[PDB]
Amino acid sequence: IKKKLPFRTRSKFPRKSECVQDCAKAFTNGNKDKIKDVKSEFFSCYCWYE
Amino acid sequence: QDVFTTLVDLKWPHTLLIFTMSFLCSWLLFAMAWWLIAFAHGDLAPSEGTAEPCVTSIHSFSSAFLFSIEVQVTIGFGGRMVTEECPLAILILIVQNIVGLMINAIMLGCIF
Amino acid sequence: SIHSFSSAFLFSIEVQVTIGFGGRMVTEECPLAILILIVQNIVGLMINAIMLGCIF
Repeated sequence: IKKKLPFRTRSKFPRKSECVQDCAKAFTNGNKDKIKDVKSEFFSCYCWYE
Repeated sequence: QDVFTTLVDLKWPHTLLIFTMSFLCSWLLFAMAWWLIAFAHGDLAPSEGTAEPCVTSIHSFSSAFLFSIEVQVTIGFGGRMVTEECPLAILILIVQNIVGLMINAIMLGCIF
Repeated sequence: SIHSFSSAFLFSIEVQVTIGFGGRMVTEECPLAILILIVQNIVGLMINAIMLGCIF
């Protein structure tokens, strides 16, 4: 399932690693393993997880 | 050999055609350079995420062409940017900036 | 995102040629970076103008 990252990322176009960790904090209580995909966006990026 | 006198002496549609063709040729040549570097680094193959690209988000020749336009005209959208991974990208960035300033200056002086 | 001298070199290229990719950008933390940004922009416009006029 897909959500937008709630808040502004520390980097303009965050890297896949940056996005997976941001999604982990936002939606999986920091558990990176449950984040199944990421899509970089401007000061934001989209999160895919179960 | 008196090439700049010819370039000034061309009638205005001819001069505009020369300068837009020179800018387009420089953009396409360095687009080919960026695309070749991105292939040779493996950035064109989809990858999970261990390695970092020379230039971010270069997925095809269209990305390389947009990036070459961005660096030469210094717009710099930043979706595709040079990283510190391969020094060949840094060298090509230096060369493209130098020749972009050079041919921009040549065109600028000719039509002045 | 200044991690080495390569990041500083790419950033110096970005600010002087005004490409500005924005992965490495000046923040408001230390004013010395602001002063160096001002100085680099001034001398970049200056030497760009000098070269431009010379080859004109």
